[PDB]
Amino acid sequence: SGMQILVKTPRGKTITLEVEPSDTIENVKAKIQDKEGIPPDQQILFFAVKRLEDGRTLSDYNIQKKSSLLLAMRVPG
Amino acid sequence: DENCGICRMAFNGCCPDCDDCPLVWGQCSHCFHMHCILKWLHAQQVQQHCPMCRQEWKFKE
Ligand SMILES: [Zn+2]
Ligand SMILES: [Zn+2]
Ligand SMILES: [Zn+2]
Repeated sequence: SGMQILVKTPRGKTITLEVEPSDTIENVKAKIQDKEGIPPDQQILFFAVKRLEDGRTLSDYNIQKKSSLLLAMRVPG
Repeated sequence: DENCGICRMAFNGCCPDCDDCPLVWGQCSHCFHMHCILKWLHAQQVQQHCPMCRQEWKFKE
């Protein structure tokens, strides 16, 4: 069932995303691209001190309602 | 030198909060404990930048 998470973005603003626990990290980056315009391959996501891996789900990290993620940019290439 | 610019502790050891304490690099070629720079980035209310050189932050790798 759906939930909101919070994402702190590189420009300094916190945005929200509508997600599902079964959503993949790739799915989440796609949503972030829609909102922030950052290409998924230039996105790095962290939950606490965990870097989130493509192929994994939000539930795999026990990311929950109103959990907060940090979004940073990766150098292209 | 051989110390994390944020916590001023050696790269080959843990950050003050630490255990796996990996190192990361900015495009500006400054190195930090991952935990240190994450703590800094999280606190920033403006565009993410290096604590040392104030260049725009991007993780190299
Ligand atoms: Zn450090
Ligand atoms: Zn550490
Ligand atoms: Zn720097």
